[PDB]
Amino acid sequence: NGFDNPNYQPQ
Amino acid sequence: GPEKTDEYLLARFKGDGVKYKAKLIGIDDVPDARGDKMSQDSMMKLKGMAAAGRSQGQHKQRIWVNISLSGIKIIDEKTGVIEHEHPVNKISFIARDVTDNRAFGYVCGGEGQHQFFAIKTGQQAEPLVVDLKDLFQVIYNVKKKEEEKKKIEE
Ligand SMILES: [Mg+2]
Ligand code: NI
Ligand code: NI
Repeated sequence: NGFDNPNYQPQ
Repeated sequence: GPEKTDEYLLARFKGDGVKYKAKLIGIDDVPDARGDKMSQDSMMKLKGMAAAGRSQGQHKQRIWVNISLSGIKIIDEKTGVIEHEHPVNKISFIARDVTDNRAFGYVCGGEGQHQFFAIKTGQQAEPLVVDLKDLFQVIYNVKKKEEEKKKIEE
């Protein structure tokens, strides 16, 4: 019911 | 009503973007960038802590949640001071709260520094959650356009 951010950059 | 377009969303979120009245339930270190179960476990811990604090007369901080192409800003309602700021590319996950139509949260932070921000919205959380979905979608859409842009350049 949540969603990822495809723009996420961990580094 | 009229279906959304990339151009509509860019106009909506550029500059100062939009903002919503809310309260900060709390902030939790979490192990992963994403996950419904992880997010809900964190929401429940923070709500438990908030209930304990409330039984001792404490109150959740009143905030604005500001959503723009610059990411999420948590702004202190009384002073207008920006307490927290995460660019779009440091927000990893948006969580709904299946127990509470007026709560949601988001995971943000770089690697090894994932944190869950739990938010109690003044109105329904869903419009804010949808704004975050749209914000991420339009930024993604625009970037993939300018990638297909360059694969055709040669
Ligand atoms: Mg820590
Ligand atoms: Ni990680
Ligand atoms: Ni009181």
